[PDB]
Amino acid sequence: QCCTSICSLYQLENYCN
Amino acid sequence: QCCTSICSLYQLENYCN
Amino acid sequence: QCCTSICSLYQLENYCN
Amino acid sequence: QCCTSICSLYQLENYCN
Amino acid sequence: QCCTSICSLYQLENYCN
Amino acid sequence: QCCTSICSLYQLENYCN
Amino acid sequence: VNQHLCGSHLVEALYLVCGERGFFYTPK
Amino acid sequence: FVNQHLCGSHLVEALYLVCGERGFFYTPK
Amino acid sequence: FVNQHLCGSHLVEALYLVCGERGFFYTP
Amino acid sequence: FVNQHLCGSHLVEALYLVCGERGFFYTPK
Amino acid sequence: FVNQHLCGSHLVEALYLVCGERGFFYTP
Amino acid sequence: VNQHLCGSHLVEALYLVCGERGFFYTPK
Ligand SMILES: Oc1cccc(O)c1
Ligand SMILES: Oc1cccc(O)c1
Ligand SMILES: Oc1cccc(O)c1
Ligand SMILES: Oc1cccc(O)c1
Ligand SMILES: Oc1cccc(O)c1
Ligand SMILES: Oc1cccc(O)c1
Ligand SMILES: [Cl-]
Ligand SMILES: [Cl-]
Ligand SMILES: [Zn+2]
Ligand SMILES: [Zn+2]
Repeated sequence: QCCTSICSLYQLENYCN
Repeated sequence: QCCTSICSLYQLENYCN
Repeated sequence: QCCTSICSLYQLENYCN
Repeated sequence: QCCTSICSLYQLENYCN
Repeated sequence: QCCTSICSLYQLENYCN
Repeated sequence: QCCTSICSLYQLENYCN
Repeated sequence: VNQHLCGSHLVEALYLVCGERGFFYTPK
Repeated sequence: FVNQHLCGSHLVEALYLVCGERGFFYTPK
Repeated sequence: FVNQHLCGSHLVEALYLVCGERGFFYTP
Repeated sequence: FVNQHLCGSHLVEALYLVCGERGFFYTPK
Repeated sequence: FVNQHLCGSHLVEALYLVCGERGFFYTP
Repeated sequence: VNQHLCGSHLVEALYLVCGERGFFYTPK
């Protein structure tokens, strides 16, 4: 989860539809 | 329909979960 | 207020002219 | 003005209180 | 150049240091 | 030196090309 | 290129309007 | 800790959305 | 919750960029 | 063609940077 | 130049994200 | 996580301050 630690492009991919 | 006109905050509520 | 305690959009309406 | 002709930051200083 | 046409992640890579 | 204080526009000019 | 640019403003607005509910976004 | 300067930028964006054409009289940091 | 609120604004902008045409599903 | 609504959001961000704590009295779209 | 000016604001935000720690060199 | 978040505001400011000159950005 992306406001505790920073998320990479790859972790961010998981929100995409 | 929102890039080519200012949608009302009422209307944008349609995108909410 | 709002940079110490979170303010909703309804709350921010009280600062509009 | 500024959304038809580009305004520099020096120019925008004229709208500060 | 990225304001005439849109640039992908890959075209954007080229500005990086 | 700018995340942990507001740099002057004078100071930020140091990052310009 | 306004389509790409307008989407970025739309998702911010949605973020603000939807609050804890979140939202679902797609172009087209 | 909240950076008030940075929080202020977001608050002004929120105010712009909320108040539209009539604008806002104060930025409530 | 002010910090989480500011971060989320940043997060939805990144998602918008990362996800391109597929769009995305945001929940806090 | 310039979207004035969207341009306005950028102008308010610029004004926030330029005017700092004293704020701005008008958004010159 | 107003449109190119608005697009560039968006562009530097994307570059910031794409480039991560490497940073970037921006020219209009 | 403020470091990541503050960088995004810094690059916008730099974009605005530097104008046609551009700028050079790195973290650290
Ligand atoms: O974890 C995060 C939060 C916000 C933006 C981002 O790129 C990553
Ligand atoms: O219809 C819209 C589009 C983009 C931003 C906004 O606040 C409203
Ligand atoms: O309390 C706040 C602070 C910043 C932006 C916002 O929408 C609300
Ligand atoms: O003329 C303009 C319009 C929008 C933002 C800005 O910095 C200048
Ligand atoms: O060509 C562009 C311009 C601005 C943002 C972006 O992601 C791509
Ligand atoms: O020193 C800074 C940092 C971030 C934004 C800004 O306008 C100034
Ligand atoms: Cl725009
Ligand atoms: Cl922030
Ligand atoms: Zn824009
Ligand atoms: Zn921020």
